[PDB]
Amino acid sequence: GSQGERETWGKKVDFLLSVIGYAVDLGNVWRFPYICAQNGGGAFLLPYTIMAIFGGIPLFYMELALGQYHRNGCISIWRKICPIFKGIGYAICIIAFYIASYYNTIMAWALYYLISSFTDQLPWTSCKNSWNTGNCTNYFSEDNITWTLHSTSPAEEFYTRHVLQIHRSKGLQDLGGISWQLALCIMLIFTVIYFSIWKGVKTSGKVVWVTATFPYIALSVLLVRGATLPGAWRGVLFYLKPNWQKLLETGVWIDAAAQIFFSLGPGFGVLLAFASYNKFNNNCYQDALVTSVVNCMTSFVSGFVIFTVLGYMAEMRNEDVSEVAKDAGPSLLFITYAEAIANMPASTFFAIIFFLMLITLGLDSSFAGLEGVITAVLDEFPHVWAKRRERFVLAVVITCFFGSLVTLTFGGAYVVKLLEEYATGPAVLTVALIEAVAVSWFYGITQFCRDVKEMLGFSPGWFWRICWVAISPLFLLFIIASFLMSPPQLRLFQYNYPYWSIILGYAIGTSSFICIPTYIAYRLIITPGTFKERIIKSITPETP
Amino acid sequence: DIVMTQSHKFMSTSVGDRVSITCKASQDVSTAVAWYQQKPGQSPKLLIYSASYRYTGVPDRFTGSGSGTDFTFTISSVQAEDLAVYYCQQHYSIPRTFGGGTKLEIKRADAAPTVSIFPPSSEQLTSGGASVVCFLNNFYPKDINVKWKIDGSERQNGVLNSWTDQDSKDSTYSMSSTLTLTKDEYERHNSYTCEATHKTSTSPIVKSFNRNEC
Amino acid sequence: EVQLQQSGPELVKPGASVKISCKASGYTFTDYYMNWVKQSHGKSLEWIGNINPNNGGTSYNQKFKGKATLTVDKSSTTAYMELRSLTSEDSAVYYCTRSPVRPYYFDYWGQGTTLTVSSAKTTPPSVYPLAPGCGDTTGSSVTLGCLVKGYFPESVTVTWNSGSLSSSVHTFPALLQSGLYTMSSSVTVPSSTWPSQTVTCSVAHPASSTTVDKKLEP
Ligand SMILES: CC(C)CCC[C@@H](C)[C@H]1CC[C@H]2[C@@H]3CC=C4C[C@@H](O)CC[C@]4(C)[C@H]3CC[C@]12C
Ligand SMILES: CN[C@H]1CC[C@@H](c2ccc(Cl)c(Cl)c2)c2ccccc21
Ligand SMILES: *[C@@H]1O[C@H](CO)[C@@H](O)[C@H](O)[C@H]1NC(C)=O
Ligand SMILES: *[C@@H]1O[C@H](CO)[C@@H](O)[C@H](O)[C@H]1NC(C)=O
Ligand SMILES: [Cl-]
Ligand code: NA
Ligand code: NA
Repeated sequence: GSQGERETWGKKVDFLLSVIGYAVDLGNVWRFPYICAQNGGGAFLLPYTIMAIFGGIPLFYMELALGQYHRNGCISIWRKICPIFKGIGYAICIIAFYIASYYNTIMAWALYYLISSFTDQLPWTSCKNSWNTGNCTNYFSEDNITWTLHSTSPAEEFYTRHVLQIHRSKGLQDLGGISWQLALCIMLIFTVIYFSIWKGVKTSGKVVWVTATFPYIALSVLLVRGATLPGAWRGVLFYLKPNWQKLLETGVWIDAAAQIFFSLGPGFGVLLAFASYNKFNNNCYQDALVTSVVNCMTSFVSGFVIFTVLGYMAEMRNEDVSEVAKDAGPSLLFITYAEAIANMPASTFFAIIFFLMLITLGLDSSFAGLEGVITAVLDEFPHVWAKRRERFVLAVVITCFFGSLVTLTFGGAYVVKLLEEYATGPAVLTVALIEAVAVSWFYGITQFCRDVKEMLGFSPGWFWRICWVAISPLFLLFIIASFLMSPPQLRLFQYNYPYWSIILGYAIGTSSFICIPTYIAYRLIITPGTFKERIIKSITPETP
Repeated sequence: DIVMTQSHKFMSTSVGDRVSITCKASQDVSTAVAWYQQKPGQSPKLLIYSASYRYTGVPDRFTGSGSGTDFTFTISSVQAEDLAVYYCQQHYSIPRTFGGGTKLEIKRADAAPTVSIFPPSSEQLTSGGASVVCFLNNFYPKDINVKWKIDGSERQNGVLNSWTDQDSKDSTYSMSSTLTLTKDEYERHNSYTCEATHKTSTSPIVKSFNRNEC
Repeated sequence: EVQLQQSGPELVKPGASVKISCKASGYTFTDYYMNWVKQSHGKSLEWIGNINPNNGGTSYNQKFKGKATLTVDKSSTTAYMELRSLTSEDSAVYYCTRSPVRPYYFDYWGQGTTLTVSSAKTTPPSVYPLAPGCGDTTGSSVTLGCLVKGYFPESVTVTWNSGSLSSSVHTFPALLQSGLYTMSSSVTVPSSTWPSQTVTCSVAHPASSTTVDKKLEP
């Protein structure tokens, strides 16, 4: 009665592009070209696929299958599998809030850059502005110029002193106050995601049509543009030059594993929610396969889109694209690439489509990012929730805005690094390992192959059973152990993070998954009788 | 890394001729080549940067050309003070490497080597040694034979020939032939004689002196 | 103007360490990268590494990783380079040179530092005058000279009358034998100033800090 069965998706292509749109984001565009260039060049293509075939694809497919089979949220699905691990469904929620605290602000920057890209003369071309210093030296000026340790470029000046305004803060210690411009930008973004989420999967399935197809068009325009630029072969050479001695280093394998894990994004509850709304007899294998393989291919061509332009930039300057692509962060897009676009014909066009591309790269992923949590909460508190969806979605968008006010400060970029590298990563990897173990070693892999055999009509191959049993948990275990054994020393804009930053990162990191052990203790302490009977009634799913 | 290869380790030219030094790089460089000049006994001095551009305080006679991997440093009017070792260096990729170096030697007309023999001084006889010295000044080219004669017999032991670098004023080499001997042997012979064979004349220049208080 | 003054020559025993200074003047010291180039005897230039004076931002070469350590002092605008585990290959002339960030050229260099890594004892030079004989024919010009025998290392300076005049002085490169160097110098002066006036050759040895002056007597 009343609700009973849940709703279903409006078309196969909508869900196929929704998952693709969530999988593809900023990092696919710029993190993969950098990590591919600095870790063996073209030879990075070899371990990147292995970590996919053995690690990424099995988690992606197993998550999309569990989601499309059980049709439950990230929280209520554990009550029907392993109640003690229900805290997982909560942990991810908290995790999402941290991601949403910064991932949108980044887009805000692009948005503030987009609304600043409608002028006939781009603001970051000249030095006669209200934010430039006396060190600002630009081009279209007297030739012979020689760069100095204190000299700066109008683009670097525009990012540093105008939009980001990071010169007004001394670090994590002093970062206040808040920039109202980026607050309004992130409000507009939280509004464009509000009207794209508030109705449920209908609008995020109609809006995804645009958010997921535009980046390929923009990447195509930038691609055929950058291929025509003189001296673009240098960036391609630096992008594909095989350096097989890097493969001897045990670091590049960990870099590839981590990169393909985030980029694929299993273990976050997004694929669970997206798979939940679908036909029971609908095929899941082909969907997961195609989407992931596209997500990789798209990264691969994005590499060219970036390195052709950076090759042209190295030609205009003096070569060694590694020198011009030293900084691995937002500065590679907001300063370097932007300065390269400004010196091209129809600069307004390629700027509008570039920043618009960035925003459209971000939107689909935060759409999903919220979609998983919303689905989880609505499925965990039914009839206490779902009274309206707009109320909860609004409470989340607003919560993310107040959670992003720390990032909208002048030293907000500092917090972005802190949140992006020390907090979300190791916790998502941790909960992904816990989930992979619970589904593989608690619920039983044989019964899982039986559920896929019921849904798809055939039992999964031995390659996948042997992947879920041993290969995938060791795949996540390797990354977690590698990170925990040596957290990277953070540095951003000639500013090294204090030594206690990692403690703050761990505090944010630890505060996310306090619920899984405290919930195991909660259910283990609430259910009467012996601990063996409590863990037996707590590990085995509900019989009816 | 980058290997800047200068094939010609030595190049000969004359005062007023057009001389060009080549520099071969490993990979493509675009226009990131600098040319430095190091005079014998001085620190390197930057002359060219970014293939063709000249640095401040550099004469107009030094030029630069090339775009890719092979680059050329050209001197139009070679002067006597242009005698130095020239180095090329890439300035794009880390690390910055240099070339082998091309010592530009100046070719001119022949010059007669002024030979001057010198008897061991009294301060050295006081210390207990005696070295007859034979100087060869202002000649060209470098190839020149030096023969020693204690008392008519060709002396060969204890002779050290020291060739200096070319001159930066008149481009003339100079060398020193040293005959180091003991005091006891010096006071048992009287007239020493050193002769030099050069290409300016067929007859070797012969210098002689007497030990009996000159 | 822009001057980079390095330290003097250094004679050090193998296995020890040596630090070379680099006092900069004539430009904004916090504006340019400070570099160190190694030049071996008869070899080419060899970039060791640079350092950012604002924070000491060093950037070494893979070939010198763990071999050289670059430091900088902003209070006196002076750079330093320390070399440990010294061997025979390290006995060379080291320069410190200024350089911008882009284009990365070496606009101004230091005078250099002659480093000798050997266990040979610092031997004082024996200065013996090389005066023309009293039986020679005094023509339009007489050729004088002084002799330096037995010293280590290659750190010697032979001047003539406080550098006046020296428009015809020929200095011959030192020759190493049995662990000791030996060199000579000459000077062609006209016959209207000798032996009337005073012509005295000065021989300085910075390694042993011994300056012996000898006057020429026919
Ligand atoms: C979210 C909560 C639970 C985390 C709290 C953990 C505490 C112990 C961590 C988090 C942030 C950390 C602080 C971050 C800022 C500073 C300022 C610095 O000048 C001294 C270290 C100090 C004072 C750190 C001490 C340890 C610290 C206070
Ligand atoms: C999950 N793969 C992408 C998707 C978008 C983005 C992301 C992931 C999860 C969430 Cl909940 C959100 Cl809002 C956004 C992200 C962040 C860090 C690393 C990878 C990724
Ligand atoms: C240029 O930058 C330096 C530090 O990078 C600063 O000290 C200096 O004041 C700046 N110049 C001007 C004119 O502001
Ligand atoms: C280029 O810049 C320098 C300033 O360091 C200047 O002195 C020089 O004259 C300029 N021009 C050339 C051709 O080097
Ligand atoms: Cl990827
Ligand atoms: Na991705
Ligand atoms: Na996206």
